Amino acid sequence: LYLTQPFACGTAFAVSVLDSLMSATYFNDNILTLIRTLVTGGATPELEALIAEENALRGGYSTPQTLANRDRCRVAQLALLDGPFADLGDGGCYGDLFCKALKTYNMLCFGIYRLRDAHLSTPSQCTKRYVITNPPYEFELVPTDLIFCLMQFDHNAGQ
Amino acid sequence: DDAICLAELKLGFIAQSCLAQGLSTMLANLFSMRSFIKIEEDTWQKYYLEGVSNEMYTEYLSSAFVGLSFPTVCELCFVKLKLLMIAIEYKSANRESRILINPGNHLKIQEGTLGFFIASDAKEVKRAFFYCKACHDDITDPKRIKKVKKYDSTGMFHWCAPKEIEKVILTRSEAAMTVLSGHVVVCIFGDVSSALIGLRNLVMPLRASNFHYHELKHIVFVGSIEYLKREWETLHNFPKVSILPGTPLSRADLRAVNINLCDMCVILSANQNNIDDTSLQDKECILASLNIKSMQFDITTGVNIPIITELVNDTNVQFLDQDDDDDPDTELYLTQPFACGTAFAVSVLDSLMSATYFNDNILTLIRTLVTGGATPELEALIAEENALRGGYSTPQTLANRDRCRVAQLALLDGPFADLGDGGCYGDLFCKALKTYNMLCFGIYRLRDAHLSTPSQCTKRYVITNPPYEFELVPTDLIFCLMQFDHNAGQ
Amino acid sequence: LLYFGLRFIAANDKLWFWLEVNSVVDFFTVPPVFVSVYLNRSWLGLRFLRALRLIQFSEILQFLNILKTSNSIKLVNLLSIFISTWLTAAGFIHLVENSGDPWENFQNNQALTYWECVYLLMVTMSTVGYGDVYAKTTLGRLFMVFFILGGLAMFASYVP
Amino acid sequence: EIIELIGNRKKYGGSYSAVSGRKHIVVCGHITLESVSNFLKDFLHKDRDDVNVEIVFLHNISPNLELEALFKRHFTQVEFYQGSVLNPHDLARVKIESADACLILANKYCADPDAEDASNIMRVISIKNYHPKIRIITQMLQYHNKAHLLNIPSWNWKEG
Ligand SMILES: CC(C)CCC[C@@H](C)[C@H]1CC[C@H]2[C@@H]3CC=C4C[C@@H](OC(=O)CCC(=O)O)CC[C@]4(C)[C@H]3CC[C@]12C
Ligand SMILES: CC(C)CCC[C@@H](C)[C@H]1CC[C@H]2[C@@H]3CC=C4C[C@@H](OC(=O)CCC(=O)O)CC[C@]4(C)[C@H]3CC[C@]12C
Ligand SMILES: CC(C)CCC[C@@H](C)[C@H]1CC[C@H]2[C@@H]3CC=C4C[C@@H](OC(=O)CCC(=O)O)CC[C@]4(C)[C@H]3CC[C@]12C
Ligand SMILES: CC(C)CCC[C@@H](C)[C@H]1CC[C@H]2[C@@H]3CC=C4C[C@@H](OC(=O)CCC(=O)O)CC[C@]4(C)[C@H]3CC[C@]12C
Ligand SMILES: CC(C)CCC[C@@H](C)[C@H]1CC[C@H]2[C@@H]3CC=C4C[C@@H](OC(=O)CCC(=O)O)CC[C@]4(C)[C@H]3CC[C@]12C
Ligand SMILES: Nc1ccc(Oc2c(F)c(F)c(C(F)(F)F)c(F)c2F)c(O)c1
Ligand SMILES: [Ca+2]
Ligand SMILES: [Ca+2]
Ligand SMILES: [K+]
Ligand SMILES: [Mg+2]
Repeated sequence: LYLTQPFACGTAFAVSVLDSLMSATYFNDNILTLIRTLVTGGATPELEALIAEENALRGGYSTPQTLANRDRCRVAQLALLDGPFADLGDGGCYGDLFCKALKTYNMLCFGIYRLRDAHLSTPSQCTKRYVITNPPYEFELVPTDLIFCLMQFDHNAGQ
Repeated sequence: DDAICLAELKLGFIAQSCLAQGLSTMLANLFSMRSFIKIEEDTWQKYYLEGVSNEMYTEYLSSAFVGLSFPTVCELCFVKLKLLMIAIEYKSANRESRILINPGNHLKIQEGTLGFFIASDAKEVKRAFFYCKACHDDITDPKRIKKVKKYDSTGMFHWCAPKEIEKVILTRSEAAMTVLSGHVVVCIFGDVSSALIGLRNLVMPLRASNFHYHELKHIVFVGSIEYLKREWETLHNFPKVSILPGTPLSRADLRAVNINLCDMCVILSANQNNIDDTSLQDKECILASLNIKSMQFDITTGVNIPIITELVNDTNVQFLDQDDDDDPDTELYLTQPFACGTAFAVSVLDSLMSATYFNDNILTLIRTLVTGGATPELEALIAEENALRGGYSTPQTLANRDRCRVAQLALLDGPFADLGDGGCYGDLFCKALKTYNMLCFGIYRLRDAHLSTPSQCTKRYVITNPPYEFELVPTDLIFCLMQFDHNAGQ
Repeated sequence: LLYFGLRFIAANDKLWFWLEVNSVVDFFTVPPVFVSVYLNRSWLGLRFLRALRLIQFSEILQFLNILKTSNSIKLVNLLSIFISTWLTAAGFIHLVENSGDPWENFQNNQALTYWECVYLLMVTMSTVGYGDVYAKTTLGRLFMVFFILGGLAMFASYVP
Repeated sequence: EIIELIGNRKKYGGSYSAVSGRKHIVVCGHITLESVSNFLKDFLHKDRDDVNVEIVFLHNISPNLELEALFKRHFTQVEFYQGSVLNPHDLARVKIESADACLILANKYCADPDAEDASNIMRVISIKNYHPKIRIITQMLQYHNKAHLLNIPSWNWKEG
């Protein structure tokens, strides 16, 4: 299943690929909390204690110590077509992009979601893309690329 | 011609355990025929197995006890013959059994007064019939002795004007303001289209007339409201009854009612027979019981909360405790949760069939100690109306309140504090009769009292009818039968 | 002998490894060869037990990752067990009949060949039972009586 | 009938023997060919650092021929014992006192999700009742059933 095109493009999902988590959590102690924090949007001990009592959620009043829990990196995608990273779209050095983003915006790039037919000489109109996880330092980039990122919460906003 | 109702007796045993913990496991051990087992290593089994050796028999009294009062006869029997005489039946135009008798009120009518005894076997009981005063005075050893409407219509239960169900229903926020202490909380897992257990048999013993009004315990039900209204028709005449809709598995509900300030917390299930899987039976009861043990309070832990739970498959008794040494071969009567009085299965009442045949008066001695005192006249009224009709107060009705009740004593302070460390159970028993006319018939002793190493567990077990020279530690409780006091400060 | 040493080391409980069929056949097969070499003699003793080594084939084929499916595993098991026990019984009959009776001073010796003994065991297992060849010594008859109890049922069950 | 009555015996009865300086784990629950093959293929992969923990299965149904062949292929690092996890005798047989962890597999493709969760809850309760300090890793099918595990007296999520 892991080699099929629908799975390699992120348009399909089956629960049978989660069976490997049994052996993954045994060898490394804190993986299950890392996944749940990354995926369920918060798995802090405060929620764990509260969810045991009421098995629900209650509204509250905002306090300066409460509003300090709103600083968590979120998952987002970026495009090299336009912006500060447009210069590196044609350039093609993945390492340079990684360092520049982390130093400036404290943004962590850990993947490329590349167009399927970007490596073919003949032109095409297919818009399907697949995932490349943790490419090496010397990786060529193309302007039609999307990079996975983790972005810091910013208290101010245009709104 | 006896009919042994299992549900009535089971619920009566549980309700009696509500007043004094361990009473169900003490009473269920008086009807199983067992022999003395002696072990060498110093564990709690050593005393528990000595306790469980006793059974309850009955036999007539010799002519040496004709013109004597019941306390004097009981003290004489204990001290001399090493027998515990719990109750007698008073021969008359119609038979009637008295549980415990104050002096002067009842002298032995001599008309073949049948006494009830607790002893190892019938051979020892036979001494009471052959006792000759002149011949056997010198013989010290037990051996060598040879030839507004407030009460019920019958005036035996508390009563009140009928109340509709909506006037007693509470909510989680509402229950917080009410302050409940020393109450009884009942957890039921029933629902619509399920077998109907008779909840009248559980609260009726708790509403007996021999208790004063302020001594009554508040009762709170935690379960599906749909199931409760199916039998509220038989419950709306009792005072101080409340309902909290919800689920006993929810830790939030168990905090609304002060579950850490209770006397008991009964756990019952109604759809236990419907399940076909052997393992999945008792899933609710076992899981709910473990939930309370893990709760945290600012008594600081849920382990010390007193809980009793019934089981449909007694092999699941191993899951009720963590520090026990589980074994799938030991019988239910010997495992720790049963010995501590925190479990009860209906399979222990199978022994009541054979006990009834050999002496029919046993089934009527019990069922009045256990049930609040239901009489055949009252059962006729419930058959037709099924509403427990109340009535007015007359001197004949108010004279039925005077009957003994089951209570649990404490040696930490009071008149008996001195004997807490001396260690002569016989001295306490003799003093109790001649002073307050209460009958002591057991010890509820800490599980780790004999060990030298200090511990923190507060579990206790039952010792039934200890010998005369038994040693007493200050940290233990005494089972007693207390006389009703007509007047008492409020 | 060396292969027996390796199996002994890898065993968990030495007592229950010792009380095993392969260990027993090794015990009853290997030492007599050295004894014969030392004595410069020979004896056709319990050599027929060498046919009991055919049972290990179905397990060593699984070790070699050759057999993987249930039908093939069952077929190989049945074939190996049937052939091995048939040949072992034939060998025992051959030895007992050709040798004689020890308490008779070896005077009941009936001349038989291994092929004839195989034929006799096949006819006995099939429950056909001609009168052309049969056991005539006391030990042979006793073993035939005890083998009739089990071999007949085995033949009735395995072949279909 | 006699032949059938004799030989009715469990070939996988026995007790595990601990080895000094080597950990082991116990696997129970939904044991089948595909599940065991996937679990072993992921557990014994070469990308992991060198590991020497033994895997001890425990199921109450005797394995079939091809599952037995799989266990033969993983001969020196996998063991099987027949029993029930709701039995203290079996739990003591598999030497669960010194086991590093206990893994419980679930049946994802089950007809009724609730019964599987209830069975897993029973298994966890039994294991923690026998030994309240072992580490347990389990699979849950429904979220509202996972809250019940938070009420077991000895279930510590801060520990693993
Ligand atoms: C499966 C294992 C335990 C081997 C068992 C073999 C025994 C059943 C056999 C092997 C040697 C036999 C013995 C070999 C020779 C003799 C001498 C024989 O007496 C003779 O001198 C023979 C001629 C005569 O009877 O005068 C009596 C039987 C006896 C003891 C035999 C009895 C049966 C024995 C002990
Ligand atoms: C347990 C299994 C593996 C082997 C069983 C072998 C038995 C069937 C053998 C072993 C000892 C034998 C006995 C050994 C010696 C004798 C004495 C022998 O008689 C004589 O030696 C002289 C008198 C006569 O001629 O009968 C008659 C047979 C008999 C009883 C044998 C009968 C067959 C026996 C019981
Ligand atoms: C059950 C199926 C697989 C058939 C089994 C066939 C056996 C009964 C055959 C296969 C090999 C045969 C043997 C092959 C060679 C010889 C040697 C032969 O003798 C000689 O060659 C030397 C001279 C002599 O002594 O006659 C006598 C027959 C014999 C023992 C044969 C006897 C019958 C055997 C064991
Ligand atoms: C495919 C498998 C089953 C092997 C097939 C071949 C064997 C079954 C053959 C090969 C050599 C044959 C043997 C060759 C010679 C003899 C001697 C013969 O005895 C004689 O002296 C002749 C007796 C007669 O002709 O009646 C008995 C059969 C036998 C053992 C034969 C039996 C059958 C054998 C073992
Ligand atoms: C199942 C175990 C207990 C073995 C049962 C048999 C044995 C106890 C032995 C002991 C003495 C033997 C007997 C000793 C002598 C004879 C006479 C003998 O008469 C003959 O004509 C001899 C034939 C022959 O052996 O060649 C027949 C066998 C028989 C009854 C033997 C049969 C087998 C016997 C009973
Ligand atoms: N050439 C020869 C010499 C002695 C023999 O005596 C045995 C015997 F009497 C016996 F009972 C067995 C048994 F244990 F297997 F049964 C044997 F194996 C024997 F060897 C024999 O059979 C043949
Ligand atoms: Ca007795
Ligand atoms: Ca236990
Ligand atoms: K024939
Ligand atoms: Mg091994």
